[PDB]
Amino acid sequence: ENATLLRLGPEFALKQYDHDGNEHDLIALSLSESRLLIREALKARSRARNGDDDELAKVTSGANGVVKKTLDYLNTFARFKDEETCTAVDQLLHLHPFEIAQLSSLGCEDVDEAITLIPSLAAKKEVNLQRILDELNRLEDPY
Amino acid sequence: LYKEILNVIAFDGSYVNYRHMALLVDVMTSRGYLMAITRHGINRADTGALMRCSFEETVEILFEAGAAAELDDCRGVSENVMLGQLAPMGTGAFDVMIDEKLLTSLP
Amino acid sequence: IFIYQNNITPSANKMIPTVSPAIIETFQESDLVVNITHHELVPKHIRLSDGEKSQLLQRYKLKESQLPRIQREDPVARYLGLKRGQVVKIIRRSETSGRYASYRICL
Amino acid sequence: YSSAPLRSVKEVQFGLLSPEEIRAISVVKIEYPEIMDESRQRPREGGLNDPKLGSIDRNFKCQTCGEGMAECPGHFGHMELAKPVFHIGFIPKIKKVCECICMNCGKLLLDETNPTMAQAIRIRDPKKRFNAVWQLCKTKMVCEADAPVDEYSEQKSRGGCGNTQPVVRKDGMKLWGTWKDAQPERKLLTEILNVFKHISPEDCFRLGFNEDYARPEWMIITVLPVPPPQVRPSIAMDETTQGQDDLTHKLSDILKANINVQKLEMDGSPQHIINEVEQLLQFHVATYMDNDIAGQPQALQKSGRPVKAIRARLKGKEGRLRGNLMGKRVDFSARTVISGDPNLELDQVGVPISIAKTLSYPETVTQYNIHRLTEYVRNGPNEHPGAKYVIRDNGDRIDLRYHKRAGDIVLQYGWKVERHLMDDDPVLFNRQPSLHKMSMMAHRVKVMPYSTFRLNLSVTSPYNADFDGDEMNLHVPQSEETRAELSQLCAVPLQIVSPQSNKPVMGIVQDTLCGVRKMTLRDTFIEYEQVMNMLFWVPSWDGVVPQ
Amino acid sequence: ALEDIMVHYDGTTRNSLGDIIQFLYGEDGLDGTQVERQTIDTIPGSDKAFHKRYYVDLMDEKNSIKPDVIEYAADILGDVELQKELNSEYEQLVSDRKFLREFVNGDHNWPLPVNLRRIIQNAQQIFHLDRAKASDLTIPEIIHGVRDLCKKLFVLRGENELIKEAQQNATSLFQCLVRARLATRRILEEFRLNRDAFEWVLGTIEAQFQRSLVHPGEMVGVIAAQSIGEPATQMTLNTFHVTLGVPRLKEILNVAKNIKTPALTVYLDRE
Amino acid sequence: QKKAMSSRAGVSQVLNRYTYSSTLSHLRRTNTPIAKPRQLHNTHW
Amino acid sequence: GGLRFGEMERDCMIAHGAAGFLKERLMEASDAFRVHVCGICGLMSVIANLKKNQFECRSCKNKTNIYQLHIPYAAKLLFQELMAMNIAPRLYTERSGVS
Amino acid sequence: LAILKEERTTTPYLTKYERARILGTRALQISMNAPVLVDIEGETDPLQIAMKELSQRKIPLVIRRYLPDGSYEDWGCDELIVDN
Amino acid sequence: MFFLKDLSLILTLHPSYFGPQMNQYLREKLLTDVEGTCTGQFGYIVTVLDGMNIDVGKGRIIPGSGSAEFEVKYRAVVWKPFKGEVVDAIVSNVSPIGFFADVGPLNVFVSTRLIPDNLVYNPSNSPPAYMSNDELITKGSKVRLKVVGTRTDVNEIYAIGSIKEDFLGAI
Ligand SMILES: [Zn+2]
Ligand SMILES: [Zn+2]
Ligand SMILES: [Zn+2]
Repeated sequence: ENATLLRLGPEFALKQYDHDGNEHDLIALSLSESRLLIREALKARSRARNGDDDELAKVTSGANGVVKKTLDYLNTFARFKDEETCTAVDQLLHLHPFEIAQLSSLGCEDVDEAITLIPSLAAKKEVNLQRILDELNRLEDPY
Repeated sequence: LYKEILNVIAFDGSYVNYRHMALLVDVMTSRGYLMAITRHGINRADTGALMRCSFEETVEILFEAGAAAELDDCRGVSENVMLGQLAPMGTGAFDVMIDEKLLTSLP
Repeated sequence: IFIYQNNITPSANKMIPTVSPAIIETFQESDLVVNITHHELVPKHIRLSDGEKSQLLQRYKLKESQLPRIQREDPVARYLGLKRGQVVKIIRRSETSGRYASYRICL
Repeated sequence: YSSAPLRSVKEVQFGLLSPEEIRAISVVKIEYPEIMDESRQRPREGGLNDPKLGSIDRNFKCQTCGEGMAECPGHFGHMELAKPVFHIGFIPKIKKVCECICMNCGKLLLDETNPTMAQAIRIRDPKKRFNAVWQLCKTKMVCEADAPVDEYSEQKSRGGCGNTQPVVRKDGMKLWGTWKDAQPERKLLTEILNVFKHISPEDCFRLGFNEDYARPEWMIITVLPVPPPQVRPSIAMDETTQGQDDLTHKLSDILKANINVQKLEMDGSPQHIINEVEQLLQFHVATYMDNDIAGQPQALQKSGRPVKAIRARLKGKEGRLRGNLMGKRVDFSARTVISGDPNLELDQVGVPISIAKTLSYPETVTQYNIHRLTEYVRNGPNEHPGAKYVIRDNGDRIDLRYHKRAGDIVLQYGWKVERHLMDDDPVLFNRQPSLHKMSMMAHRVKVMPYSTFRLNLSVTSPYNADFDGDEMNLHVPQSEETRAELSQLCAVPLQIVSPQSNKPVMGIVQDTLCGVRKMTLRDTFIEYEQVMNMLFWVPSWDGVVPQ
Repeated sequence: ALEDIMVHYDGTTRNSLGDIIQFLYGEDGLDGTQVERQTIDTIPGSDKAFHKRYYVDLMDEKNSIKPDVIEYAADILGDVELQKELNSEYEQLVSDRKFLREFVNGDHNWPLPVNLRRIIQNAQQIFHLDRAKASDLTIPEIIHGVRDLCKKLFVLRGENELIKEAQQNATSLFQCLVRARLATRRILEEFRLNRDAFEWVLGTIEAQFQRSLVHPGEMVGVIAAQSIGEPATQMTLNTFHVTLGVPRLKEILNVAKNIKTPALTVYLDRE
Repeated sequence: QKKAMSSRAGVSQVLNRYTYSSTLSHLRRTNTPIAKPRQLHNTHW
Repeated sequence: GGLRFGEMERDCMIAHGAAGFLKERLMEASDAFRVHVCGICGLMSVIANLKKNQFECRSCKNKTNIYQLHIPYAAKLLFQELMAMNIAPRLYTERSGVS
Repeated sequence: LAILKEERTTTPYLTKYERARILGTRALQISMNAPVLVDIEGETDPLQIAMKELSQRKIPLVIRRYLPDGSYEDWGCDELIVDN
Repeated sequence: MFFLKDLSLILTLHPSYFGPQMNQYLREKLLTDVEGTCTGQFGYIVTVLDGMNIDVGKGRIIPGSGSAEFEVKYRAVVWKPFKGEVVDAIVSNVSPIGFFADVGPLNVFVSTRLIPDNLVYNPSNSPPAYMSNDELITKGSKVRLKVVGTRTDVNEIYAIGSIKEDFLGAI
């Protein structure tokens, strides 16, 4: 059976193969960080195509209801904003790919909370992860 | 083996060129021992299943093939004939592709 | 390399892999009176270092299994004390080019 | 047109249908034993044959996904047997299998502990693995529930019930064994399925199996896959006349042997008169797949007819595999009587008018040959330089011998026309037994009168033919590339030198040979009058009379 | 039993499993069609008569090239540095000569691609050469050119060594035939070939050769399959017109463990 | 008849009528149920 | 009727390397047929109603991954037979066993 | 995968089977009303025109010769010398 | 949760469209067949990165016709739900039997039998809600649910899920 016991399909192991025939670590893609990769390609696309999101859809979108939604939702829930603020997290975090992303895209305050919504760790990462866990909510940018 | 087949041909005056006998001889020898050209030989190796299936024990050959769940490449001449696709045989032992790069030098 | 005259006991030989890494072989007397390599049809063979081997394989893009085999209990294989994994270069006469270079790995 | 992507098979995976799956896939429960008659009313009862499956007669039925007969593959149904049966062809392995696994428990008879097994157990090869194994496990017959560990024989568990495992032997269609204290003779029931089901998943893998594609257990059928019409077709004498297949009998016979069986398992069941009726079902199922076995009982159909078992329909030459698949009858082909012509280029082949007026060739319309085509089209299919079918882009065909617009029609670039073979057309000519590379060669077509293939003399010995009645088969190419392939690899000139003996395979035969000798002799002299008519006869003559 | 056997783009003979049955079809990579029975001169005759044919000594009145062949016979006569290169060649040929007798039968007739015997008979009249006026070739022209030739008789092409060895190897026999017909003594005393002729023959041999090579694709197994059975299909169980003929061949192909007539030939000892 | 084909086929055919000497031959024909039988023995004289 | 193209006739052509032409015999000039395989359980289940697009293939419940192929109808039957004998011929358009 | 234009090993000549299929394809291309780039000097059979188009090495096509291992070698119809 | 898998696709092209600037057409055609698709195998396909410079490589010519077969090898941004997986979206509708949620281009439903008992649907209240001894969830409100099962369909993947444990639900 397929469960959140981290026994995902055979198509997503930590060691996938590059189109050029190489080995590459999986690709965790937390919110906000996703909103950029998309926006960046959607921009450099709409750049040579001529040589703020409901419009940009019915042009670079299949004409693809899905994008509007995938653009709204991803902007009313993104937990970050700057390509640096996300870099820091990566310059830090680099645990198995899925976590390093979920932790970033899912709100969390207490360890008691994270350890509750991710009941699989406990001995699968030393306690001083707790430090980090604080250090996360501690760099959990203000409003 | 070569010497012996030749001596069966040459005693009738007929001449055949080495490469041929050699090829046969080699296939019989190569697989480790003496695989005879019979149901108890070549037709019993790690070859494809559709291939071997086209000679003598046709059905039984399949039973103990689905039994151990064999996987067939479909690189063998037979398979393709049974399927109806062009087999990697001369004319089809390669691909013909339009190179877009030069297809710009082509206008 | 023990040279049993007629035969060793089944209780006996069951202690050969009991002294690893080292390995031991057994050869009957009446089978070593005449060296088989010296024979006309028997071509001169030669071993190949895991460098010359990992080269041969690379130089022709071969996958080991794709290589002509030879039985482990083969008279010459024994004679040269081959092992499951070793290669052997064969150099024989050819009435078409003069000399051909074949290789047989020992399974 | 179907939106779905077109692809080619790059791999074939074999395994066995798991009953739960066969059930699943089945779209018909097939419970009833009749033919059709909805109680005399003619149709096809939802019970047997056509309970939604495919159809004949251009009648949409096919699980409603219509398409009718051609486009419409057969449609499978099933049938829940009342009790497990032995698969006629697996009885060999199944027995050697039991010798290796314990009953009443269901676990291996040799763990990692024993050395000689490890090696074998590491042999990665589904077949050579299963070979070495049985030669071992065939001796020990006690599923020890307690055994001395790999330490001191003092203390002693794994699988249990150390029941002695029997020595099985083959007697007709039944496997029997003895259990020992003191033996036990018993006729082993179809217990086996259960034991297999129990076999550990990780044990399957120890042997040459795969928990996903083929588990040992699926070798016994629970729900029987019932094949559709196209498999076992009926052959009606137009419509309102019977005509039923061999199998379309032994199915109801099986059905009946199932029905009756069940109707003995819900009524006064004489426990030792039931086995006599199970073996019967076992038999009809033996029959169905194979009906040329050891325990004779040919099972003949009313008349003496043997009853083709599926595997019969396959037997080499004529039978499906080697008869219809490895070689099949094809269209665009012809055959007649041969006669040689000493005035036809080596690579030519005189073809009888009649034939040229029958075989066509799809040649696309192009502004270079339109002019020539426009002549050929008007002539109609009964005049030699004509055609017999025009096909517009819109996949439909106009029959050139009736259509009111015969002489009208103005073509359109891109359309294709099927023309009659013409002079200098490559075609595949052959003579069987085809045991040569040269037994098939491309020749130039030369239309001539009279009902016979006119071939050159010198090309007699390659095929090794004569004119004492011999017939020859001719095949006709169809693509634009096919032609090139025929002239670039099968052309007669390329064949002049046979690779087997690095020498030719066509010389000067009979009359021509015999005479050239005479004609050569010093005594042979020719005067101007004839010396003129001879140079003229040479097409290649340089046009210079030698001194 | 041979269906799936076919030459591959590198020139290896394998099957539907990739198992290499032969590294170079026929052990030379030549297509039987382009092959004819040639006679390797070098091999037969005595070392004496051999020498009296190919041996050259520019430092001797009787064993030197007559000045009716070259146009610089006297201004070349005596050069010590050239007579050494003339040894290199002749020293090779002897390595050859002794290596070919190392075919103990002596039969000098064998099937070999590129008919050198004819190609020269063709040269004969394309440039019309007179058995009178001397040729015009430096001793270097010829020898170096035939060395440069061997270099271009490429079968395998590889950059590395292992390949380049195979190259020289599965060719050799041919090269000797080439030399056999391109020895200084013959090319000048028999058929006064000019600079032009030489430059033509080479260019043709090279071209010809490359065509005489097997084409990758060739369903060799199916080929050999017939090629063998055909001259068997044409026989009578009758051994007219020890266990022999048809049944024996069968017996063999079956790899029979007990033939009717076993027999075995043993040769005496040296003395 | 029945489910009993375990008989022998060949016996009784469709008398030839291509030519007179054809028909004749056919009646005067003998069969022989199945490398040694096929031989032409002496006794056949 | 039509003339048989038996084994021996096949063979020869293969020696000639007439790959395509042979492929064109056995298909275009005889059998031929368009079958729809399933991308998951490599079978001929698919209920392809060529109109409402509906494809499906219950038991493995798919309607999305399906492929089209060109094979001799003669062969299709061979398989149905094989199926009807409980053996499972999986057809994959992608290699899975690797090496 | 790949294989650089360098270290290419196969024959520099076009095998009859290569040639045979090339002439094939391009022939039907023309019969699909494609465009020809020479002077049909009274020629009329596509395959001839292509045979000419060949003898003049002006057929835009590339042959990717595959090796038993899985790698390949690209060569153009322009490259491959067409003596014959 | 989002990934960037290096996938690929094959597309056949009729010979008509065989001009000099094809790569351009191929690229743009890829997007029209991919961007906006949805497969249960790979999930919801949303975006193809670095469009402009897609790599096409040579395509092969089908023997029968003239058409070319192209194996376009790209890379894209996807999002697919797994069981046990945790994310949060906006409630879209809401009745007595539960509420439907909208995660991006998806819609997950929570059954009244898979929520915490103590939260009953409020009757005539504006805007329509569910009442707890203290909490209240309605449209606008953000909820964090757990996806029990996922059902793959045509060109849309729907699913089901629950909020019955603790520390789960609205936020
Ligand atoms: Zn249908
Ligand atoms: Zn037990
Ligand atoms: Zn399915």
